[PDB]
Amino acid sequence: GLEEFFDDPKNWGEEKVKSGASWTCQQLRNKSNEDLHKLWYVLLKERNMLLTLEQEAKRQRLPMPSPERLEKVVDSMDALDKVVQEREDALRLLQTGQEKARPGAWRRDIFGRIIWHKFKQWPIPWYLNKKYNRKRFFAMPYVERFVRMRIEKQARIKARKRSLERKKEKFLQEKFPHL
Amino acid sequence: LRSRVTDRYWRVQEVLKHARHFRGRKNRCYRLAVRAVTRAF
Amino acid sequence: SKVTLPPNYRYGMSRPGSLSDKRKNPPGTRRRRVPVEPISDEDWHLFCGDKVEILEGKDAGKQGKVVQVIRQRNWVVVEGLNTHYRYVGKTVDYRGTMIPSEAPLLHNQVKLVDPTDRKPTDVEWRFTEAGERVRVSTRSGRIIPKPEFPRADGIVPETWIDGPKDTSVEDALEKTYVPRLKTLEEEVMEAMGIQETRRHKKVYWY
Amino acid sequence: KKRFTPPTYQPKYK
Amino acid sequence: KPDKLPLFKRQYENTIFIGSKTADPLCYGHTQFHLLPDKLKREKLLKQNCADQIEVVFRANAIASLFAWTGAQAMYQGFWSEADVTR
Amino acid sequence: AKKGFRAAYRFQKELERWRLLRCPPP
Amino acid sequence: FHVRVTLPPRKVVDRWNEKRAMFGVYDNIGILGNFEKHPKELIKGPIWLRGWKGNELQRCIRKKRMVGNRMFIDDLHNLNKRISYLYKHFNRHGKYR
Amino acid sequence: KARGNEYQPSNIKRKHKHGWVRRLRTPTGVQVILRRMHKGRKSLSH
Amino acid sequence: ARNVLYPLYQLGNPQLRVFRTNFFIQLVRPGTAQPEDTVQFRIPMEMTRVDLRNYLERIYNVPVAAVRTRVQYGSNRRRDHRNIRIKKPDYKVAYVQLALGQTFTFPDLFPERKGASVDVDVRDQVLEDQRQKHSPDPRRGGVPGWFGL
Amino acid sequence: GADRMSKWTSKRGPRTFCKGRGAKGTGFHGRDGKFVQIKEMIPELVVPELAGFKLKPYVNYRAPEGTDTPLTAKQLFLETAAPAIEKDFKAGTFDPEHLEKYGFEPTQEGKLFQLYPKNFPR
RNA sequence: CUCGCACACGCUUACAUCAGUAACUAAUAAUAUACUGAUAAUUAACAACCAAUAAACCAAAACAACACUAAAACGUUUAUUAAUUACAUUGUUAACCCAACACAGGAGUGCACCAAGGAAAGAUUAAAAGAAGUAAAAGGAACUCGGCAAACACAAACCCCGCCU
RNA sequence: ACGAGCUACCCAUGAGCAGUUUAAAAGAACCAACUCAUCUAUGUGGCAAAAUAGUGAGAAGACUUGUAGGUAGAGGUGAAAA
RNA sequence: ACCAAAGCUAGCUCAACAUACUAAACAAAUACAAAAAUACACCAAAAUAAAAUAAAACAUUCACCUAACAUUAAAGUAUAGGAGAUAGAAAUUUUUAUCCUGACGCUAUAGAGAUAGUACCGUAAGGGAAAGAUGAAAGAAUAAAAUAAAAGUAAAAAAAAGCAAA
Ligand SMILES: [Mg+2]
Ligand SMILES: [Mg+2]
Ligand SMILES: [Mg+2]
Ligand SMILES: [Mg+2]
Ligand SMILES: [Mg+2]
Ligand SMILES: [Mg+2]
Ligand SMILES: [Mg+2]
Ligand SMILES: [Mg+2]
Ligand SMILES: [Mg+2]
Ligand SMILES: [Mg+2]
Ligand SMILES: [Mg+2]
Ligand SMILES: [Mg+2]
Ligand SMILES: [Mg+2]
Ligand SMILES: [Mg+2]
Ligand SMILES: [Mg+2]
Ligand SMILES: [Mg+2]
Ligand SMILES: [Mg+2]
Ligand SMILES: [Mg+2]
Ligand SMILES: [Mg+2]
Ligand SMILES: [Mg+2]
Ligand SMILES: [Mg+2]
Ligand SMILES: [Mg+2]
Ligand SMILES: [Mg+2]
Ligand SMILES: [Mg+2]
Ligand SMILES: [Mg+2]
Ligand SMILES: [Mg+2]
Ligand SMILES: [Mg+2]
Ligand SMILES: [Mg+2]
Ligand SMILES: [Mg+2]
Ligand SMILES: [Mg+2]
Ligand SMILES: [Mg+2]
Ligand SMILES: [Mg+2]
Ligand SMILES: [Mg+2]
Ligand SMILES: [Mg+2]
Ligand SMILES: [Mg+2]
Ligand SMILES: [Mg+2]
Ligand SMILES: [Mg+2]
Ligand SMILES: [Mg+2]
Ligand SMILES: [Mg+2]
Ligand SMILES: [Mg+2]
Ligand SMILES: [Mg+2]
Ligand SMILES: [Mg+2]
Ligand SMILES: [Mg+2]
Repeated sequence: GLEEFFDDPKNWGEEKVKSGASWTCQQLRNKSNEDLHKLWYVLLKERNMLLTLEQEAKRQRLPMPSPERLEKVVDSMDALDKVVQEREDALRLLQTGQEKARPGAWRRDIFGRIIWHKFKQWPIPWYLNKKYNRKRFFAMPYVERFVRMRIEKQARIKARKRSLERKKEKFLQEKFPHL
Repeated sequence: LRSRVTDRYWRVQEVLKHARHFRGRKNRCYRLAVRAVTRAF
Repeated sequence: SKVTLPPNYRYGMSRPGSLSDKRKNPPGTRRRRVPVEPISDEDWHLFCGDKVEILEGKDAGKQGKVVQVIRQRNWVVVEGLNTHYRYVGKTVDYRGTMIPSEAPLLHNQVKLVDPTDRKPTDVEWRFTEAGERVRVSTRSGRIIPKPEFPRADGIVPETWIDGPKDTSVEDALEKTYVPRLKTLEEEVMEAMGIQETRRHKKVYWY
Repeated sequence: KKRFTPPTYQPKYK
Repeated sequence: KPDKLPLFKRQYENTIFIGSKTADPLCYGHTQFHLLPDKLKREKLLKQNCADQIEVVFRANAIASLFAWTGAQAMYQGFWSEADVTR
Repeated sequence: AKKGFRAAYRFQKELERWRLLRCPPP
Repeated sequence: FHVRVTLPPRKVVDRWNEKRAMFGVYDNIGILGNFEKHPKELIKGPIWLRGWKGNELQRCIRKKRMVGNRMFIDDLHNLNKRISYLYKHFNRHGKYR
Repeated sequence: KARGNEYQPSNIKRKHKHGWVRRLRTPTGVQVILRRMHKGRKSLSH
Repeated sequence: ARNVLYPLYQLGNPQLRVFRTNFFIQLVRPGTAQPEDTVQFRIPMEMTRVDLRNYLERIYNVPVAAVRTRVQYGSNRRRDHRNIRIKKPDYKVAYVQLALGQTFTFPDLFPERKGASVDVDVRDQVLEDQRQKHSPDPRRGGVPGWFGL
Repeated sequence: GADRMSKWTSKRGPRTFCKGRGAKGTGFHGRDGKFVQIKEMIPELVVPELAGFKLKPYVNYRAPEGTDTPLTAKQLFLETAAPAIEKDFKAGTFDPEHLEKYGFEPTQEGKLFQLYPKNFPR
């Protein structure tokens, strides 16, 4: 069962090994859950093999046979992922109605940034937790100054990006006055 | 409105033409050359 | 693979991720920006494969097929028309194979030719009654087709043979889906007959 | 007093 | 290399010791009794998909321990790499 | 860069002078 | 002192472009216009500078009074320092007393 | 006697004195972090 | 599986199951001599011993006797044109040992076709013949040999 | 002057500094000081029989793609609950109180794999 | 000619193999542990991680017999509960660190004094002055601020000031 | 604001002191490692922003030394040399 | 003849408007020694700004000086002040929409520090760089094209005597 890391021995020394197109999302929306579950392993074994061949190509200072496969396979797996995820995220929207699979809150940290804080699983409730209790979600008053600076800095950047674009238009209009 | 001197080249030549036949660095370097030319006049 | 180009970059007809390119413009090159007439992607009337007439250069009044477009610099390539000669094979004792090569053209020097009378024309995008978007000639008042062209893979779908690891059209288009409310985990675990009793104790989230 | 001036290096990139 | 066994190099005092110092009038071995440590139980090995190893572990143990013991005995009698061994 | 025609033109004259000094025209 | 070797592209300014042709058109708006709008109204510029003038100190002082609370921190700080400097300089320094 | 070897490395000392946690435990430190964030420093802290 | 949350375990919880595994693996040829018992993989940083053993046995049906791992540090020393450091990524190496007495050997993946090598030697001989054809005549002395007379 | 930029890793510190590379803990420290593995925390790969089935890692080139419709909560509601609901409202047997026959789940804490706090990795 | 092997701390791939070095690193070359590229690599038994709460214990370490004064680091057992279930995780290269340098300097511990490590001279010539050394007739402090330095000497005495380490 | 990773003094916790002489581990004696830095010569953009060669002082103690902690500038610390 | 020299772009500056004002990106990990899934707690806080400087010293005093109320006047007036330096109101007055946004601003020692808060330097707070130029095409490098003009040198050592020239 160790040979699934290698292509059929009929392929070994050959430059071009041809191959099919990667799976579209659409073709995958048609398959059941079980068949996706299987296809995931068929794709896994092949991705493994391909990576093996990759490294072994680097080792021998030789170009890899038909490198493109590795791309295709990845997309397929990736695509497959996107599908299964859909069917969960649709589903939970039905059952619970939360758009996010992980519990989380909008918080304001020490630095005054407005952060999305993901939650974490603990065996004990939050007020009994030493480590969590010593985080601070809130800002002190001094921070307010820095916040302002942030805004202003941001504003500047946007401000002179805008002015740049404007300028680029004028230049072109006198270079290409086809109007 | 920034204004820089564009023609500085010629400004220098009007000194340096009188200095051509001097010996040493006086015949090249504007600083030395200027003083030498004035002394010559 | 996506190679990220530096903000200021020149386009030399060489594929941006290639040795010709890395050799032409190494890691730290920033050259003078070449002013490019901005064209929305919806105003762009030139594709690859269509017969076009050249309005400029030493070869003018001629017609040719467009091989490749470079959109970033607004360029077309008419194979074996706009031309300058270059040696390819080289070693110390041997200069081999002088090859005619193509210099790209701006889109101002090339006009699209309508099939019927083989004249150059001014193409304008029009919407017809079928919900279709086609190029219509200003001078001749006809619609011009679009140049169906081969693809980068050199693989034509009509002539094809399935290898070992290829899935057949039949099994790929087959719909196995029964859109029911269980997840992948519940589905699979039920199908493999894996039986689980215990449930998770309460977890606190924060 | 004891007057000493520590030597100052130039930037390495040079 | 021995390294792939795995085996590891270290350095500290090298000792040849019989179970007693040289000054002891009892210089020779009779038999040794080695109790196998917990990691090496037949059950554990059977869980790790090691069948044959059950035997191997024993062998190795003997081949090490006994050798050492004998070796040390020999070197208490003054024998060594260039004196080899008479009996 | 320095912005102006003047010095550039005036220098074009110098260029021409040197050109005539190194190769005199028949 | 090296001078540029290539003639620049000769820049052609047409003086008949719209902005140049229409220049100074409504300047007499007060007189001919039965005075309603003063020519000040024509002035496009910074809010504190429209139809007003003054030496750099006065200018700065005025900018701060009008827009000083809409300013960015760095710029307000800079302005205050500029004002203090100019104050000290104009009032306590010079030849003429 | 001879000088200039004043820095004798320890990772423990380093991370206790200048580390992230140390900067965040006092309001002054937090202001240090804030300043560096403002100036856009690549490394806010050790 | 990696990059994913795992459910907190408390006493008397359900067995944790991964239905579609995230990991991936390279089978690599050893840099040093190894006993025939031993296969060597490069795995993702987050995969444990137990993980890889289960992985091999379940997906590939390989009888694993023992597994060891180490983490290889990739060099940070090489510099950019900007003099920024480039980091070759760190990775995990896994030595496994096969159970039933099964001997492995890393297969040669690039055996050369003798007809393509003979065609390469014949094209090199033809190229050397063309470069010997184009080479100037000693006795002409540099007069271009195009002109009949 | 040490190293600020390079990331902090177990390779860097003293002996006392051990920081994992991000694999997940499989157990706890027991009585003897020896480590104990909990069979439940070790991920159990669920692998189907691949042998008897026909699908491949790649697809035939002449096989068509399709119009791309992302699955929405709505389409899924229409393929599953809509036929049953319409069938039992047309029959007058529809009960707005208990929807559980259609596949709706009031609360997640009973079942093995919960959707909202998300009990399962993959 | 002799600062050697290891560990801690610290450094982070500078280590390994193959190839290259016109130029870049070496304060020159030859070539390569240090420049360039490609490819690899340190595998746990050593080390880190590795229980609480009650309760009896006045009685030093010093070869510990027994003591000294300055009164001394280091755990047994009993009870009560401690998830019990192969394989967890992490450190394992180096000629290395702190001194801007491939710096005669600074660097803890264990064992060694060689069995391990190394090379004072690129090639000449054999001027002055300079540095470091060995020897010197007769004399023996006549030198000099002072027997400073040097010596085939390596001893005795007396004051001033501070008791002493 | 930042600094006690150098140095001053502390706090925890470790580590070293061989031979000889003595009833003695006596802030005794001789003399290594170790710690200092007497006197001279080198060196003076030096090997070195305080070193090298010799020569010296202490060497079971008010001794040396590792690791981790503390005290902060209107301050600290100090067998006072500002 | 070497060393060199020339580009005009990258972007910037100052205002206008404007909605409204902590950008982008978040799968996991991030306040253990940040980026290390998982165990019974603690958690948190405020006190007038000062001085350099002006008064020719300095002692009371010394505009602005991180607190929204603008504009035209009243007015540098009333007042306040070692009655010195200086400081300084108010009552009361005036203010007509929206579009016509740009430039007698910079062009690589300039304009932002910025190709970047990066390299590098500091234990740390912190400091903080330099650097670009072919052409329609280099998928036109036996490569083609217009400056050969700074100091420095080479082509080409020197020949009594002296501010080097006149
Ligand atoms: Mg320093
Ligand atoms: Mg390990
Ligand atoms: Mg640093
Ligand atoms: Mg460590
Ligand atoms: Mg270490
Ligand atoms: Mg274990
Ligand atoms: Mg270093
Ligand atoms: Mg190497
Ligand atoms: Mg060299
Ligand atoms: Mg080692
Ligand atoms: Mg020599
Ligand atoms: Mg001599
Ligand atoms: Mg001598
Ligand atoms: Mg002598
Ligand atoms: Mg004599
Ligand atoms: Mg005398
Ligand atoms: Mg005398
Ligand atoms: Mg003496
Ligand atoms: Mg004497
Ligand atoms: Mg004597
Ligand atoms: Mg005394
Ligand atoms: Mg300390
Ligand atoms: Mg002793
Ligand atoms: Mg003593
Ligand atoms: Mg000495
Ligand atoms: Mg001597
Ligand atoms: Mg000595
Ligand atoms: Mg002594
Ligand atoms: Mg003594
Ligand atoms: Mg401390
Ligand atoms: Mg004072
Ligand atoms: Mg004090
Ligand atoms: Mg005193
Ligand atoms: Mg004063
Ligand atoms: Mg004055
Ligand atoms: Mg004064
Ligand atoms: Mg004040
Ligand atoms: Mg009064
Ligand atoms: Mg007065
Ligand atoms: Mg600049
Ligand atoms: Mg700058
Ligand atoms: Mg010259
Ligand atoms: Mg004369």
